[PDB]
Amino acid sequence: MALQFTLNQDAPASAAVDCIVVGAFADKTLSPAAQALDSASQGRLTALLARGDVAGKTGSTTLLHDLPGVAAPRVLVVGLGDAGKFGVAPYLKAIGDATRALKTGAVGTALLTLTELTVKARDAAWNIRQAVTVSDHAAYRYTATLGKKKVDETGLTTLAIAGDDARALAVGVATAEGVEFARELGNLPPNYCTPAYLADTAAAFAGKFPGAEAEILDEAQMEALGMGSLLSVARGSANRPRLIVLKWNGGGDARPYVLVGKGITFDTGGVNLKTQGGIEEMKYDMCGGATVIGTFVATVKAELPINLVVVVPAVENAIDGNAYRPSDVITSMSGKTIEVGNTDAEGRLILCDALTYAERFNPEALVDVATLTGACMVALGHQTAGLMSKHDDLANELLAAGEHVFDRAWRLPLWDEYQGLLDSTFADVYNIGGRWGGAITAGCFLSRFTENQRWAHLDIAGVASDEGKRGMATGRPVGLLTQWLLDRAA
Amino acid sequence: MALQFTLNQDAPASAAVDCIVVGAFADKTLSPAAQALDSASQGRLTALLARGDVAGKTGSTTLLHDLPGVAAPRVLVVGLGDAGKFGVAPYLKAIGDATRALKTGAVGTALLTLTELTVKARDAAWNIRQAVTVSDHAAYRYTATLGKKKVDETGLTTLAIAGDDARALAVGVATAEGVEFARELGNLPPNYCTPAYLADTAAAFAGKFPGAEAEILDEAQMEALGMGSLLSVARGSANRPRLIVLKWNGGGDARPYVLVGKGITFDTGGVNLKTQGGIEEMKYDMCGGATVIGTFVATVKAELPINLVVVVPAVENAIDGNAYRPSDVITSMSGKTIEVGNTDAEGRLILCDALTYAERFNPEALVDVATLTGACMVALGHQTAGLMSKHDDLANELLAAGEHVFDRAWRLPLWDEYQGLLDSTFADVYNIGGRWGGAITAGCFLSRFTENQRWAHLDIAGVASDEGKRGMATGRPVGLLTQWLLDRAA
Amino acid sequence: MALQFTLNQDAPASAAVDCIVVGAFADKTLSPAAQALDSASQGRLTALLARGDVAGKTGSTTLLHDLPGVAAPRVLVVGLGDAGKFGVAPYLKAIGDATRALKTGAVGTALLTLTELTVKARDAAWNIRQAVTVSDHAAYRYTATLGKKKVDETGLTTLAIAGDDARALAVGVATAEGVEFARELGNLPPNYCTPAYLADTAAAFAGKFPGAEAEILDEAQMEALGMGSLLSVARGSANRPRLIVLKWNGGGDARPYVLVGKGITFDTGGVNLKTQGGIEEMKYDMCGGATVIGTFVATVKAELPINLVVVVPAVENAIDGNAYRPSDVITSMSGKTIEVGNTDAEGRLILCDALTYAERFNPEALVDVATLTGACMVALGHQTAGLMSKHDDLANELLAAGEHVFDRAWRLPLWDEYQGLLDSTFADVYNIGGRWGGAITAGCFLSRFTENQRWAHLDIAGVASDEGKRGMATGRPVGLLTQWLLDRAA
Amino acid sequence: MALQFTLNQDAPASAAVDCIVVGAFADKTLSPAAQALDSASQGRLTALLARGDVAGKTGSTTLLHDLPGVAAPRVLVVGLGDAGKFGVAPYLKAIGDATRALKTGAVGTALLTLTELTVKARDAAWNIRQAVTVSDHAAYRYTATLGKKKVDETGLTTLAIAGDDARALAVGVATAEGVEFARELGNLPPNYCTPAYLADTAAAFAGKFPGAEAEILDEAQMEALGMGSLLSVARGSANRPRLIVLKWNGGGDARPYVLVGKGITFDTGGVNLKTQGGIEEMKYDMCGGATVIGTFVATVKAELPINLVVVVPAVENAIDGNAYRPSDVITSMSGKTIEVGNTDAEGRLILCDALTYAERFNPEALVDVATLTGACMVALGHQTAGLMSKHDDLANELLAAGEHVFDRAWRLPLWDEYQGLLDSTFADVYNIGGRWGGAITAGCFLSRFTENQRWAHLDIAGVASDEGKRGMATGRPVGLLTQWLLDRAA
Ligand SMILES: [Ca+2]
Ligand SMILES: [Zn+2]
Ligand SMILES: [Zn+2]
Ligand SMILES: [Zn+2]
Ligand SMILES: [Zn+2]
Ligand SMILES: [Zn+2]
Ligand SMILES: [Zn+2]
Ligand SMILES: [Zn+2]
Ligand SMILES: [Zn+2]
Repeated sequence: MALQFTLNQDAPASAAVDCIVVGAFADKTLSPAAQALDSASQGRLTALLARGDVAGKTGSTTLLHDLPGVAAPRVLVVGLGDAGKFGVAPYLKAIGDATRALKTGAVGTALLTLTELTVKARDAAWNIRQAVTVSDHAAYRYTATLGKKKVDETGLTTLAIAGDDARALAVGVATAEGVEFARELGNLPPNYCTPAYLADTAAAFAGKFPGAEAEILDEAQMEALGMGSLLSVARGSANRPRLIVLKWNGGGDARPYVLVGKGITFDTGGVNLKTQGGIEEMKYDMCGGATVIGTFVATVKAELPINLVVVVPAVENAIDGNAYRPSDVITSMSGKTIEVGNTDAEGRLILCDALTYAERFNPEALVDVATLTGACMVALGHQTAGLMSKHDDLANELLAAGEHVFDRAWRLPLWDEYQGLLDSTFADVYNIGGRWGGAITAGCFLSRFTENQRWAHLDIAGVASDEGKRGMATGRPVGLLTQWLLDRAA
Repeated sequence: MALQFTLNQDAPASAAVDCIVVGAFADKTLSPAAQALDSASQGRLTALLARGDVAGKTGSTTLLHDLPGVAAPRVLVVGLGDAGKFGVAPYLKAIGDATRALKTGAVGTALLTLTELTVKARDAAWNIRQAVTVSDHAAYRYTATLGKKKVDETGLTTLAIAGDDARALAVGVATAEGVEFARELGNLPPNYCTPAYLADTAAAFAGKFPGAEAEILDEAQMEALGMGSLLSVARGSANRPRLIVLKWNGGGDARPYVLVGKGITFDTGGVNLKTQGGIEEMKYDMCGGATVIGTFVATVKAELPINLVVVVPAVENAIDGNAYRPSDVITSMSGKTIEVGNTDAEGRLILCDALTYAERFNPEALVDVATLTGACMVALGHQTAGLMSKHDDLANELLAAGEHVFDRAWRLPLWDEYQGLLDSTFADVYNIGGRWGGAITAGCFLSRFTENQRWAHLDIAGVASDEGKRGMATGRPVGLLTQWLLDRAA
Repeated sequence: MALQFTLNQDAPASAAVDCIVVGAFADKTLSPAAQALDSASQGRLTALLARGDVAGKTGSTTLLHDLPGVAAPRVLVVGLGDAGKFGVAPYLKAIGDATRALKTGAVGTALLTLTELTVKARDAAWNIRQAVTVSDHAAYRYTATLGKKKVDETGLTTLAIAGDDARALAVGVATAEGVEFARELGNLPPNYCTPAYLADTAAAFAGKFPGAEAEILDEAQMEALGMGSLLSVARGSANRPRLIVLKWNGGGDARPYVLVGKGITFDTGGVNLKTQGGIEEMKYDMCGGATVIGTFVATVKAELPINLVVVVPAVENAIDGNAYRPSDVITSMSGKTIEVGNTDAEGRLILCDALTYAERFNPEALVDVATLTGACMVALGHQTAGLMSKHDDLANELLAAGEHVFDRAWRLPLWDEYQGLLDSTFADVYNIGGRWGGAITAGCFLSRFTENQRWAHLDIAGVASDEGKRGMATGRPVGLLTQWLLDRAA
Repeated sequence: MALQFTLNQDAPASAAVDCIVVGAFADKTLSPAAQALDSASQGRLTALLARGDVAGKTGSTTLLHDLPGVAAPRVLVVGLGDAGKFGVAPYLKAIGDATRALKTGAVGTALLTLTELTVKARDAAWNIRQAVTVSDHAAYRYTATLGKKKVDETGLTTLAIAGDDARALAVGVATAEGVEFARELGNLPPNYCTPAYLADTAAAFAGKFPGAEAEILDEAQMEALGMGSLLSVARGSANRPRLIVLKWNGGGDARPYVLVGKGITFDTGGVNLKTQGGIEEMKYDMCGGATVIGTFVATVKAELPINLVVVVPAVENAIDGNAYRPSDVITSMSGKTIEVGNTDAEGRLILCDALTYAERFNPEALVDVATLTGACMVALGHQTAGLMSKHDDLANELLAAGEHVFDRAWRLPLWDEYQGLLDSTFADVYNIGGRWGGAITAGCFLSRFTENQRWAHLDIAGVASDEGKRGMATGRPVGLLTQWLLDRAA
């Protein structure tokens, strides 16, 4: 992991760490712990606020050396913005600002005092869990496939969190591990993160934890199950597919929560080749997979007293002399025939089969997570995931979770009047809907396969990764899904 | 108006009209009026139902000639689908079917008995209102700019509506007149429907009704008001702009409802010329204007007890040697400067000045209606309007209205984390937000100008007209808007 | 005219000119005049044929200096190909070869003996006519808008044509003057060849010849005639339009032949701007006009005994703040309204009013000539003009003409089952028919306006000019057209 | 100017300013002034260096508060990189870093000691000049067309520069004023920076300085001079063109240096409209003009002993119903006719007339500066200007200048075997050379007009501005140009 975390009950002026992180608002008001430091230093902070050397606005950090009265030789004061605007987002931002300021340089250990602040509509435990997740996220560094490049080794390695809720720290660490796991898999280049590598990785995790389990299916096994839709998409690739099935037995004999994630390890588009631009971003097209796996890792580490099953169709969509074609009609596991209007709308073609397969687990709730559509990105941007369901209660449960940890989704409708967009002359249903309403129509396609299920669909195409060669997997929506499971476990 | 309407309370078998319109369900059960006719004819309908000659599935009709016992020489039986699934949609589809079946041919007068059928969660008044709007909508024929083309003379002219609520009929007739007005304006070629013409049509209507009032501004007048954003869009075109302001004073003393409709009479895209297809559909880019004007017409003819102001900026966005250019920084009426990233995002540039304008009226609710974004089409389809607001109560008022009359909208978020996409180095604000979230950031742009207002935004790009050379303006969202105002008048 | 012509009946060996032009075939056999020269030189040609110095294959020439016995200091021997395969094409290619070989250099005067060669299915008159047109065509040099560029002064100025039909020479010379006129007009940059200039050039020619007459209309005059389709195209451009009407009264009392030529002097595409390449070739979009004017010139100079009217709508199709826009509905002269699906299908919109106009002349045959469609190029290539008509007899008259002079056309059907592609909801007719059949539906469009007429349409888009920055106007189809009129005068 | 400058010779520890700026290297060694401060503070810096709190790697800074012994309450230590690798680039990056670090916040006055550091192959004068230009460059904030947007008030206003060459400071300050002028002009939106405005700004500057002179020509005047190429570009736009001619007579009797800057104030591409992206960056297409004007400002304020003439054709290239069209043949001032292959290759068409114009001044060197070609960007990047000339000595003068001040250029060949690419059938010259060699053939085009001249061409398309909505005009190549003129004044 990027950082290690402890809890800490010291007086801020006595803490034996390389640096104390405190806060100041835009009107120059000091966070409580900042006040303790101001006292110990006999008004040195107030003197610097007065002089305008310590800024309180959003994004400001100021690093001060050897305040008198303070055991730690450093104090970082982070701006918290306008006090009357303080809440969830300023708090998360403030915490990320602190870590980004300490990421490189002389500070190995710091004390995060910001957890003491009231965040409206949130408790002390939440303040701790978010301290861990946000600061761990901000310290992430990818190195798996550097060869000769040396990276910087200095800076923050351990963060002491002001507080004493051990359980909250533990759930925050477990979450951060899930997040990191998902971002590593997302980030790995497609020639390393193949379907085989993803299944092995997930299995080697399962196998270290008493009560976690993995079952990996291969193409022969999937053929025997009738997963013909999934197999059409996979056929072109020299990298052969896997069905990754992960179980956590924390809920005794209760029915399980079932997550189904799209694990297209790379998407060329197939014969409908991606020629418009951004084909390089397509290692992120397994983030639904990475993300439900990350959630499994968090759930298992936090020992959540629930039953969780995670299903990930791990498939590569390659162009090839034996690749499926547009206008092909393929037989899904459910027996429905699908007409492939476009081979690059193949996520839903591996998901439909996994969702059918998941019926065997008798899900309490069934939620698929997928980088499905450019349409959703047009609809909601990188900011927010698309959510679709025919069950209001489930939809609201997932919305509430996203809102709670600020990893937001927004519902889109599955109105009947959208359904005829998927009409076909040659098969039961057409896999695409036309120029308009594509996020919704992909959802409608999925829903053909989930009629007897309490089901929801997260389109995560915008939230899962950033654009450009410097962009990374964000780890979203591991935040939302882990919180959803915490809610189910409470 | 394409049809005449009357209420009619005659017994079905005695009605003296050219055709009686009755219903049958997919399971062979007959509407009450169908029964009366069956019984008057001593089981002829039941006989034709058995043999299979009268279908009751959705979208089917049967024209029967000279049933013994029935004064009307014809009976039209409309299929109602599974009695199980009856409700809003099947009801409306049936009215439309009935009119389509009679539109051309021997029938002039017909009695519509279908209003008798119970629609779950809708009253008798709604059955009547909807019977008039859907019939009239289906009867529409465009003729304004045909020349030598002989058009079809036969068919439905008068529809008697079974029932006995004269206020319901009057309101339906008022709404349908509004819808028709909006559709005629949207349908007219842009060489006829210039900004000047759109201003005259509306003023002329306003001048015929006591309590209604019109004021038309020209460019000198808008110059004097400082509407520099609006005038920048307008500059390149030979068809000079107008500001159309309509007032209805049916609410005495009360703060008014204010509708602001986008009246781009044609959109070349300007210097950012539309080169990628669809340019020929930009005669519908004034449908924002067409439909708030329609709603005005409906409010006036229905004599609703409210104050209603309707502001329509009317501008043609033309490419020319004096066209505003991308990277220009234009001064809006509010004094905010706008960097023009793209001349084709010009709707919002005429609305933002109209919105500032509209503030003079101290509105109870401020609602803009615009064919704003391709993004909203990708998001919501032709099916559903995009709705945006910072006031939940106002948003819910509009959603419930559209939902009542099946002229639907869906909310999209206006969260802060989207605002940054509108940053500018050379002006207060950039007029476009980049590739993703296009409908939202357009909504965000508008919000810069309505911060003090109880305001909502309706992106009507998908909903306002149909694609291709035979698609016409829909009249949407006059239905939503008028039902919204009816709720305020209740 | 680039060359001077005379008939010449001198014996080859005595002709006092700078070069005698003779033929040899691929099998070494000599043209009759070649023989005379061989014999005058006591077997020098035969000696140079044996050694292989005189090739007789297609496209080869040999310049020989000072053959004993021959008054002319030079002999040019042109290759004629296999005597087996001799005919129209090899004959013409040989004349062209001879001129190309002499175009630059020491030769001023030459005797062309090649006219002696028998061309299967062609008379001696055709050999002579063709010797003048092909030579002159090959001699053309464009100079009008060069400035500082020094041009090459040496080379052929005068061609003596072996033979003794003075009417044949006079007709060839007349045709070549017409061809040259058409090529100069087509070649001129569109800033020089505006509609105004094209009108003046033609009027000026008409005014020099008794029995010839010109009338030029301006926009007020066309306004008054109701040519609202034509004027809609014209509106956007600063170079104001003209209607050029030329009359030749060589047929006394008879109904006239009427040619209608498309005179688009430049085509930006208008609001439907040409963005996809080739815009720089739209100076050739008046070649319809150039070539009917050429044919006029030929008819007059040849003094053909027929009445000939030539109508040229002259319009620049410009993009501007007052340009007609797509979806406009414009009123044509015939009273039919036209929906403008695309401003770049504007040729037919100027022709359709010119065609209605032309009805006043009560024509014997009404033929339009236009660079109408890319579709026709895809259909027929640069090689061959598209021909369309509802009158077989007229179609055959034009095919036979083009076939006689190797200026070829090919018929395309105008069947009814194509007419539906031009439907419109907002007007009597839509101006474009969609993706397929583009040349046909353009032909169909025009036919709406010529129903009472013995009419044909010639799409000359491929045939009228050559691609790329050194390709020029061909002069085609002046050859076809003039031969057609010669047949009517016979 | 964004900052005030003074020389300052105070001992570092006694300087009464808000912040002293010192350097440390990646290996922990301290700049001389850093040492003085360390020593005044009895080893505080050395202590903070050991603990790792003061980084010396490239791009790092550290703000230290109230070091005992130092009058200034703050010390900023700037990282200098490996002492091994120190030189031009690390020196400049360090000055920029220092200003960026102080731009916003509590510091108003600071002493820049960094000028003390030896830069291999550069004198003390260059250290000072560069300290002023890089600091001022980094301090720039654009504000001209902000409206309601509140901007950040705190931060650096005055920079004291350690050292004692007042001529060096004065020249730096002069250059920075020129750079700023050029950047303001480039940055201004094209609706403010019209050709008229650009002419007034320059004339107004010229009129404030004795020995400086401005003359502005309008279209009638350019008409009279026969600048028909320039005026063809200009025709379509409502913003009428200007010829700006600035003279500085600091060299008495001598032949002048003449700079010709391309002043396209916006470029739509014209009829060859920019449809393929980037159109919004064409406000930078007058940077050729902006930067020769900047250089003028620098030459005048620095009072260089040379004659300097600066000619700027100022033209907006607009699409309109009177826009020149592709295939037009236009008559240049030199009398050469030009075939317009593409209206978007219009820069060279305004320069070629300005160049002919410029011949009146009998120049010692004639240098054009233009944002000419995308080709040059493909060739050289944003990093480096394309340089072209037929005179090696002049080329070397400019390369050495750019190399001295790190405002770099690179030569591209103007060989004859490239000239043929500009052939034309309809004019003396074609204005574009096809797909390859685009920067070279543009250079070749210009050369047709400067054959009698000691002339060079600088393609500044990559170098003049930064990409995207927050990229600004760089000011480049004012640095190169001014250093070039300094070398001529030496
Ligand atoms: Ca104009
Ligand atoms: Zn795909
Ligand atoms: Zn995919
Ligand atoms: Zn637009
Ligand atoms: Zn618009
Ligand atoms: Zn065209
Ligand atoms: Zn044309
Ligand atoms: Zn250009
Ligand atoms: Zn340019």
